[PDB]
Amino acid sequence: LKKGEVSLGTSIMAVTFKDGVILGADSRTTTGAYIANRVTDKLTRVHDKIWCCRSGSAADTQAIADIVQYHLELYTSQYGTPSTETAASVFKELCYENKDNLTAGIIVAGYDDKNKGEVYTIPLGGSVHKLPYAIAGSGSTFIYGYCDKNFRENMSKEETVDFIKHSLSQAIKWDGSSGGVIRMVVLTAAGVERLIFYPDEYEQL
Amino acid sequence: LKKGEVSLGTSIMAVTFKDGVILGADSRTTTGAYIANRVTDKLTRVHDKIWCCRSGSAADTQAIADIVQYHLELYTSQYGTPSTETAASVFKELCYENKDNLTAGIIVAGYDDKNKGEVYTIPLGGSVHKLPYAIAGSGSTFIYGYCDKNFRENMSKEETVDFIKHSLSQAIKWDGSSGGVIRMVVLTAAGVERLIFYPDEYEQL
Amino acid sequence: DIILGIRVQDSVILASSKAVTRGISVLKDSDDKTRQLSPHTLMSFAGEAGDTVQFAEYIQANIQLYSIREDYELSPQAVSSFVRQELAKSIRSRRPYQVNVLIGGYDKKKNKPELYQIDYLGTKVELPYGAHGYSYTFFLLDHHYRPDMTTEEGLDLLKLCVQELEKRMPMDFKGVIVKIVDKDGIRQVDDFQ
Amino acid sequence: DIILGIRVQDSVILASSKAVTRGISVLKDSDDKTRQLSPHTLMSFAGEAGDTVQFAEYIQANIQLYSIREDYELSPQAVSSFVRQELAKSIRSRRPYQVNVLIGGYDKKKNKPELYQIDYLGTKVELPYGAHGYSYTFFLLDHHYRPDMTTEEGLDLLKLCVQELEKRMPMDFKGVIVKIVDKDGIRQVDDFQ
Amino acid sequence: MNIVPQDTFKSQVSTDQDKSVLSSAVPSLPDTLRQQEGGAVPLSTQLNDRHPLESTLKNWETTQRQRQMEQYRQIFGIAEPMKRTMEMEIVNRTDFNPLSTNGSIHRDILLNKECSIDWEDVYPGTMVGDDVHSKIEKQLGI
Amino acid sequence: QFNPYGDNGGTILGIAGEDFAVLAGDTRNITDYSINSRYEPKVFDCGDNIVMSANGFAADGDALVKRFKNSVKWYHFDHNDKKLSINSAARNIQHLLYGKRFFPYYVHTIIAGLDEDGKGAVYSFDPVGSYEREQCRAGGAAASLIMPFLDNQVNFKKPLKYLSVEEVIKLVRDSFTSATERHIQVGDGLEILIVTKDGVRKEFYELKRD
Amino acid sequence: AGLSFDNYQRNNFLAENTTIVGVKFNNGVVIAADTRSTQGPIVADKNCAKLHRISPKIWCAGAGTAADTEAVTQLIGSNIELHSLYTSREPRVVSALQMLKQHLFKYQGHIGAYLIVAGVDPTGSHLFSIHAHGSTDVGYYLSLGSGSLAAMAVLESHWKQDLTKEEAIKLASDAIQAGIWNDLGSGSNVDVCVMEIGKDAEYLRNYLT
Amino acid sequence: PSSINGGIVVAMTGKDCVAIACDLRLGSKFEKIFHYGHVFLGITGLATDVTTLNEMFRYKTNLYKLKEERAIEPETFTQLVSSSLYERRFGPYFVGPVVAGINSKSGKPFIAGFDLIGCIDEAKDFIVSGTASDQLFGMCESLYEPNLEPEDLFETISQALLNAADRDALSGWGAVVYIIKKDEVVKRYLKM
Amino acid sequence: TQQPIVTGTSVISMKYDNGVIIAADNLGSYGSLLRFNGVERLIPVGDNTVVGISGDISDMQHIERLLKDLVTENAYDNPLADAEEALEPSYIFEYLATVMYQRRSKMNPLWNAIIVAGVQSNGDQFLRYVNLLGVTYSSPTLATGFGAHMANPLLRKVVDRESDIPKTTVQVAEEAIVNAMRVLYYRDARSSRNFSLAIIDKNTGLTFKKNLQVENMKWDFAKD
Amino acid sequence: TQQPIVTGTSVISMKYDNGVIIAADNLGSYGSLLRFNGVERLIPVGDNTVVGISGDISDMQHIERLLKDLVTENAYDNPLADAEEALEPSYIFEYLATVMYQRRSKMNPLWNAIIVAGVQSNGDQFLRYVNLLGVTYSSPTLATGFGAHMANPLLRKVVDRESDIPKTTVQVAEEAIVNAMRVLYYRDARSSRNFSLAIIDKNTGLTFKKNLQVENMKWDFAKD
Repeated sequence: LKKGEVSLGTSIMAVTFKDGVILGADSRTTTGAYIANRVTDKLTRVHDKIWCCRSGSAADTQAIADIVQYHLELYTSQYGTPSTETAASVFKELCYENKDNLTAGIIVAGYDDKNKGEVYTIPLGGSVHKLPYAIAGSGSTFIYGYCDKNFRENMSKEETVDFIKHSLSQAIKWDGSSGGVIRMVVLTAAGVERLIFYPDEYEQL
Repeated sequence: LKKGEVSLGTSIMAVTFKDGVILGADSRTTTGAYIANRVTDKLTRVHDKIWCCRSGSAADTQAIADIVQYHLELYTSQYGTPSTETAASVFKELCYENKDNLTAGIIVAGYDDKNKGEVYTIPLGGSVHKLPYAIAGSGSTFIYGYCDKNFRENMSKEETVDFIKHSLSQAIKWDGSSGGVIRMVVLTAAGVERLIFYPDEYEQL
Repeated sequence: DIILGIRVQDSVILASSKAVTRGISVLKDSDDKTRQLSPHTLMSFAGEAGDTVQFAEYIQANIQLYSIREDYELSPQAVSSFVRQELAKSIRSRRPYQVNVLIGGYDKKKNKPELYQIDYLGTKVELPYGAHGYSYTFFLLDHHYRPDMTTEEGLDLLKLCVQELEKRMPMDFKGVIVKIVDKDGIRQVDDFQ
Repeated sequence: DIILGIRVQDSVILASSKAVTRGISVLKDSDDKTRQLSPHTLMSFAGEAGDTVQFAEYIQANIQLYSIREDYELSPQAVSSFVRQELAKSIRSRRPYQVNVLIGGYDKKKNKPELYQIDYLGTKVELPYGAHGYSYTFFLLDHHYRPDMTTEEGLDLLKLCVQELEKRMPMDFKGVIVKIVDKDGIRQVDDFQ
Repeated sequence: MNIVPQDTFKSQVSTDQDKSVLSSAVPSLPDTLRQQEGGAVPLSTQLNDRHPLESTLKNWETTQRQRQMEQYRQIFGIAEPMKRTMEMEIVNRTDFNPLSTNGSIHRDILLNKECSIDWEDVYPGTMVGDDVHSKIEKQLGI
Repeated sequence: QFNPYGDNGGTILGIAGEDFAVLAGDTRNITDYSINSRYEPKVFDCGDNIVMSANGFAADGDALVKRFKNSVKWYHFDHNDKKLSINSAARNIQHLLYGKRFFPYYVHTIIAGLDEDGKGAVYSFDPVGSYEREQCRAGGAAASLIMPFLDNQVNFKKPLKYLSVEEVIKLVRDSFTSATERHIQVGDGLEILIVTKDGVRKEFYELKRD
Repeated sequence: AGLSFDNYQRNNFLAENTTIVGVKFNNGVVIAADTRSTQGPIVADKNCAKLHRISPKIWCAGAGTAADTEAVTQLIGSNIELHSLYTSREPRVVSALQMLKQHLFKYQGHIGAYLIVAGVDPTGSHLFSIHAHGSTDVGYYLSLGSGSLAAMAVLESHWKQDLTKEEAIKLASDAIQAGIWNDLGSGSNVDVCVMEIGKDAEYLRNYLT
Repeated sequence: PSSINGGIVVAMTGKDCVAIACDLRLGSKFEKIFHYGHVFLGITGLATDVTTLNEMFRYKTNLYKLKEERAIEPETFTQLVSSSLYERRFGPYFVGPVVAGINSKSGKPFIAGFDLIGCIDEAKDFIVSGTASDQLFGMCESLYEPNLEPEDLFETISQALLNAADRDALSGWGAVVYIIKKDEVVKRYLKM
Repeated sequence: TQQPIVTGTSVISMKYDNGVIIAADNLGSYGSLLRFNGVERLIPVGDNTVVGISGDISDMQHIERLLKDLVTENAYDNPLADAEEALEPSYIFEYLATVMYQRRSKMNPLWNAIIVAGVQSNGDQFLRYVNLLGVTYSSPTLATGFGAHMANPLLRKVVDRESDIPKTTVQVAEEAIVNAMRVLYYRDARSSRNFSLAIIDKNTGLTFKKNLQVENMKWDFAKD
Repeated sequence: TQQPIVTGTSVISMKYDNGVIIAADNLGSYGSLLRFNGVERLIPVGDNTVVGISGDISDMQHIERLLKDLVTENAYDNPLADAEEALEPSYIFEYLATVMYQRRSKMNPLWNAIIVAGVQSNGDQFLRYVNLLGVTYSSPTLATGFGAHMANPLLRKVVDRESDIPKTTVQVAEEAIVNAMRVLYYRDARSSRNFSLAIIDKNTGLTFKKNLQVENMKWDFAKD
């Protein structure tokens, strides 16, 4: 929103599956038509099994994410591991109370022993929505139909990986602001698993 | 482009298949948020087996289509049935030479004994592109990925009908300017076949 | 530019400021804001730059052509109507320009003086007295005007108006040239306003 | 509002127009655009509406407080420096307002007259003569000024400047009030300019 | 293949652009008296502040006719537009009615406007030079 | 920039009698060309035999009436339940309106009641507090139609001083019926509050609903 | 020739210083309107005829600039009459639609006329909507004006394919009545015109009140 | 003295008669009501446009009488005024015209008003033109009654003009009133 | 605030003889994109009040938080918080209208249109409307947005005056509401086929129906 | 014209000892949408000229029509239209530059940047640039758009002056062009992986390569 400010023209996906949740994104940061960074990491960790992706102003979202991570450390010092709902509530409060001065949107993916993997989306404005899966960014508009035709509840890990890979490959194909590699984080009861896929792999899907 | 002018926020598809071509569209015409006409017919016939769909200004596209139909009648009086390429060239000339005063985009679907079914797209500006299939309108942006994942060359008639129905159902689902019934025209060597599908049918796909 | 006019019982008195262009110092002894349309019809004009002079010279040329062609003189009413028509025509396809004209004449068919005023939009009004350019002389005219005033009383009223105008203007206001139209034609009062 | 000032060999002469606000007709006989800062330091001011009067009265109050506190009189240089500081301060957080001040005094420690001019941005210049509000008196001052001129010659030059000003202004310019600051204090020239 | 008229703006100006009203004393300057436009109308004022639809309306019929001729050239050949233009030129050239302004019946038949009415038909519309001889001079080019 | 003002155009009329006062208003609440409601009263009894109406932007008028009534409550608490006179109420309303000098209420206010001598009194207010006592005043969209009707009917023609309550009510009803016939924003209903020594009485009449 | 552009610059310098419905039924078409004419908030006329006659069996009703609507309707009516005399045939609604569309497109939306056109010709019954910029549309039931939303709600409530003449008249009257009650722009009366195939057109002035 | 723009025009219908009245300026010529045999036209607004319209309509009515060999009727004149106004679609005159008269063959009174581009408003009761007073329309509405005699109609329209003038500019206001019957036209001045 | 981003279209409501009925669709739009399906816009407060909200979704969630906090604070140290000291529809509306006007006066408005419906403890029906400007009004039928232009004319044909209220049964009012929702789905481009409805009756209490769909759609005459 | 809608990004070119090399990608963008894949932006004219066009696609097709008409008009009645009266690169560039400047002067410009490359009949290399303003210039290396900021620095390291031209073989120049295209695909968001290349040599004539893809991409260090 601010003049001469870095924006986030990304492609973000978060999918809930039988064993947990998977969060995926591209790795392109652009300034107008010039690609400022083609290997940027967009998967932000705010707790050991609570991760997020950001859209809108880069500075505002980074500040909000830092405050959320500090808040979750304070919470953990008292009551232990927080739930995904608590982190989503903190994100929502920060985004809504500052919506007149900051432009921020957040997709939150979390795992915990009670709820077993959850996805929340906070678009611009500060409202919060809980969904089985969520997409965001400038490249998401091109995959609204495909995802709606290919998502199933309680998919296996490999099926979820394939679904995210295909959807993000299409988003990269049609969106000029999206490109590079595909980065994913898998959050289950076993732990945190990081995955990366290269253009020569997903462009042949 | 003109102030207080009727625009065409439609969903347009044209697919080439084994026996010919199929052109499909929705039936919604809106003024801002109000639906001015929910049963409008968007499949414009400029020759017995040459049809088109229009986007942009409604008045400009209607005038261009009328001039093209008159031109094709003049051509037929001399040399018989025109080819789809000739109609596309006339459309392109009219759109390009008046691009500073008129806002028009045209998808042309045709059949003839020589070329056996062709699709042309003329977006805003007046350039022309020949494609195996084409999508256009405000609702097309939401089905760019899905179509890219589901189009095959030399499909049968039923497979093409299903592909168009699914794609347009998704486009209607996600685009507020698109809705109503789905209307299709099938152009082959056998003749012209008109088809209509109702919301209670395609919404359950 | 300021113009004034008073129609007295037997004549019309027109006073025009002998002003110069701004930014250039000029010495001259001529009334550049008045054209003689006919030997018994005079026109004074005020407004912006050479558009007004072009219009006045065009009107004078047309009226002289009519006088030569018919061997006859148009009445002041017909002259004013023609001027109003031409002024309305001149701004039918362009941005209007500031102009205001006073036409004073002596009709010999009726043997009486007449005075008309036309503004920049082409509105013609027949008035016993009129003025343009003044930011009040109207009250002074109203209190001290009678239809049967002689030429001398009209000149005295004009002098009072000139003094009232000059009491609120700098010394750059050199003076006002005064002309009188009556049954003997058009003459210039070389003595004083 | 127009202000003028000339520093002659033994005194300072300040002339201020006794003007009035627009839209209201006032009959008054006073110098409303001049405040006596100290018995040997006078200030004349010109500019917009009551902001300037507020500033002048504030300056006068501060200087009177200093004089009472120290039982001593500030020199004209110190007074001008204080005025410049206060004027610079007053516009550090607001839109600047039109103001121009001439400070004329007689320093008794040095036994000499002094004249200063401060503009609306707070620029203080020490000048032998100065003016503000005039759209040229500069050439007349340059040609007919000498450092060792007496009070009478300064008054004659001021009269010439007043005549030059009045030759290009309407009769609405009632006149100019003239004051003289010298070793005997501040006096008013009740005769003329 | 134009629909809305294009290239309507003037690219060059001169004081002698209107050849029909040139002054005889100064042939490089126009004759303001015979212009009969009010005497205070410089040509430069006609280059600015025009209604945007005026040029479109003034050149609409000519543009449609040119598009029709181009279509005939593309589909039928050069001969068809050549013949249409020749017929129109012959009809327009031999009509000279200085006391009337209405178009001819044959022109309307050629333009396929026998039973068509527009606002130009409803609204078809001095001291110096508005006589028969001025029209004779303009028609003959003398 | 966000526009905080609106318009809910209505019509009000206040008339002072010899020993009574009347304040009437149409009950139509509209937005642009739509009808929000056909019975939304705009004339209120504020206690101590004072009737008030604030026509224009409805939210501002409601806020002004609420503030005035709360102030009246505190006036009764702090002054041994003293009755608030009409002139004191007018002064309080002037202060309330001028308190928003740089962010004004977008309303025109009329109050009515009985003065100290028992005569009918009506006070009219400008949006920022300038007020005056008047015999009769119409405000709103159809004031320019209602006022000529009363001027033709009454002389300020039987004099207003000798008119009864019923005759004034009939005159108000006839003027509002004519305005309803002529003005699109006037109709549905008319409500009249009458203040006499016995208190405040309400009357309602139907108007054309098209 | 044509509409004049004189005094455009002068006017710039000086400046610097209804419910209409159409319903198809099994053997024809019906058009209906209200009769309230206003000049701002003031009701200028309580009985105004808004239904206009292009041809004996082709009628229309307009909104927008009233003078433009009347002038365009009259010009197209003159053209239709001349064309019918030239061809010695009954005029068709399609021909009037074509003339209106091309005329409105020529002026690039500067003629502010929005029309509903109903008619009967030897090819059948026809109903069309026409926009100022030149776009046209076909429909079985149409509404226009400031009260068009309420009338359209009523039409969507009680419309079906098999409508008799009486049912169509009642439906159009109800739509106009809803626009009358719920819109400040309408309110006085209901004018109807019924065009049935094979019969003369029936013009009912003040059908309701 | 040269400011004459604006003004008001009031037209009313009685029984077999019409009334048309206009405001007139002070003394020390420009009347806004003209007639073309037996049709009266009152024009409010810009004075130059009023003069232009009067001259044009005199031209057209003279030609009409020369061709048709009969005087023009109020309905035909109304249609002519409408078409002439519409000719200047994009450069319209800043005027509000009102037409009054009696049809010779039928005897029916007729009044009408126009907008600046010729839209016709045919009223059975009265027409008010001008923006000098907003309450003038209300006063006319409160004073008008259908089917009045010429004396009663004259009294009503004169009273409306006087009441409008009282609550408006004064010290020189005058009025010109025309009472038109099938065969008699009376012109009166009001100095009140 | 200062701009809407995610919005809901319209809420409609009417009075019948023994209670009130309110309804609203389940869509949250993102401009021309019909982004979020499954947004509940009818908030039940107590056993006797329903609040319908149209407009900005984030501000709607803020209002939901305020309503929940009001319910919680009512029961703070209150033994009979559900028997005789339960919240009334009038109390809730008064609080909400005060909030709306105060935030309008701060140039920091909540971009919503709110309808409060319910039954008072004495059996009287309550139905009132407030918006972002603080404008409040009451009527036997109420609607926001597009509904105000299309649903109200249909609902006023059933209940046109106060005297019509005792003559209207629950079945007739519910049918009218359903037909109005179908018309809105026909003619509103930002509408949804899924909607929720709520009936508040002085005898049967609160009945909340979710997952209602528009049915009996006449998509048959488009073939020709 | 007066606004671009569908556009192509950049064209790059250089001289070597015996000829010229030019290259351009095969993408037509629609803003941020990479809409059309398979747009040919190198137009071969005659047996010795190649014209590369960047910018508006519709204007590019208009220019293609002009070039085809120029070839046809040159052929016409000329017997030796392909032997000794064939079109030269200089003739084509002169015509195109005249058109570009004339349409700039009409305030009706063609929104394109054009590079003409080829070999004259005497064996001299020709490489020149024109744009929508009519600005023309020549250099041993040329590029449009983003390439002008990134391809030119890479190409000038191989051919920095005129004296470097005789020292540069076709293999080195082709490798430099391919590397520049890879860099552009790395750092241009409106670029494509598919591109076409053209070599014009005074001995071997015209070699046109289509369906070339960027290869050997270092997407390996992003793992950490």
